[PDB]
Amino acid sequence: EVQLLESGGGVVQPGRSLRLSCTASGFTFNNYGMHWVRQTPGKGLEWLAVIWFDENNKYYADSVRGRFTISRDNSKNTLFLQMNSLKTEDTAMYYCARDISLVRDAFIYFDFWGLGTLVTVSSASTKGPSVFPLAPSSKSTSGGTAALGCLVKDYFPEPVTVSWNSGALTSGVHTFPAVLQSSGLYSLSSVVTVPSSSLGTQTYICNVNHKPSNTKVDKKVEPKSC
Amino acid sequence: ELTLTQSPATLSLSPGERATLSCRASQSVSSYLAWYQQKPGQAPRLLIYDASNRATGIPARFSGSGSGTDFTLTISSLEPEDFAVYYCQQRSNWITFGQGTRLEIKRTVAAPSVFIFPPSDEQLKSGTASVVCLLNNFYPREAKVQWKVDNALQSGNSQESVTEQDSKDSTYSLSNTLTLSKADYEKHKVYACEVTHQGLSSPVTKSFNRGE
Amino acid sequence: QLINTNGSWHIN
Ligand SMILES: [Cl-]
Ligand SMILES: [Cl-]
Repeated sequence: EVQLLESGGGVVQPGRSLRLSCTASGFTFNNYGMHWVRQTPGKGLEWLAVIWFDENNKYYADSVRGRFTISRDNSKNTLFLQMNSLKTEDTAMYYCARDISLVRDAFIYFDFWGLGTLVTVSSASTKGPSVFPLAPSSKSTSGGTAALGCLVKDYFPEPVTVSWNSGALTSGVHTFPAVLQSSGLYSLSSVVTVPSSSLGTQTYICNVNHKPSNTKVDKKVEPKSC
Repeated sequence: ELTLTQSPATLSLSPGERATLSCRASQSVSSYLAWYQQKPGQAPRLLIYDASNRATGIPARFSGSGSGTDFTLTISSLEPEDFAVYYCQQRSNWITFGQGTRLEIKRTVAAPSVFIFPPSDEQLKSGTASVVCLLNNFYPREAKVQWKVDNALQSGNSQESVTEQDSKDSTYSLSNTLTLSKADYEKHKVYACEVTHQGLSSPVTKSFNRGE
Repeated sequence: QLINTNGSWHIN
């Protein structure tokens, strides 16, 4: 089976360096050109570098030339990307990708992609979230549906996970993509809709886990008097 | 420097229907074009290369055509596993990608249920106030949120994100947070979220009065 | 050997 397993990703401060690795298996690595390509929500997919059959046969995008170096170690079936002089804007998902490599007379297309690894370039320090209630409205429609949730605020880095009632409550739950605040910390919300008639009786607890800071919080969300 | 523009930005269809996606190059790229599929959380998958050649393991329902500046990806009859984002790529002049076309499941229009949440007493103890507007289970995806505090439009102090299309009901939801200093929050009374959407004949406004 | 000439890719 063809595989391209990446590693080396993580949080790095601006101006410092990271080296990404991609270990190939299930094909003859030596016979393929290889590429690095990154992706961000706002700028989309951006090709960065290619290395061909020979180690010295390389090309780069303007955006990374002189800072990033692509290399290969055929003896260990490994592709590398040395990333120097990192900037905030280098934050992205980084993919290693195999070139079709003249199979069927074609080249410079990406015929197999690894799962990718997230690089976060930031000066922020690791920090567990504060968890605040999004309390169900005291004017919830009688015999109708009410919304409640948790605001999981000011954590770094990603990710946090959120469940409701220890996983017992899944129907009607929406956990939103995190947003990066101007502070450099992330914030996320998770909400759920439930029968208004359940508010007086049923307990609703959002379970928040932020592994990077070893933070677990259980937050009970209930109607606010007023 | 050679740019690729994809259209439409979003394509809304049902299983069984034919999908037609377009890619236009700023200048000629001959037949030097490829198409990829990508689902959330997964890596891209090559579909077509050299404009019209189908890649390994790709079902016959996918095909590509075109040359020069105009190209097309066709999916003859949609399967549920086909809803995803589709990208084009050229290798005529270096390497560039299009901005992507979202292929989403069509369903009837549904106006959002709107909810507004005041900041918690707990958060206020910290010096900051977050006010949240939830737009729940709506379709189609496009929606607009406007924040007003005592009728002053707020700009630059809010952020939002949106869920992926729901597996069951094919709707989207959106969460928008307005962030203010505690001092600013305490100086005002009326907090309002105004929502615009295709399913609403006129904009809906949810609001609350601080301390009430 | 992959060659890039003014953006155009070729094998030599
Ligand atoms: Cl170069
Ligand atoms: Cl997260």
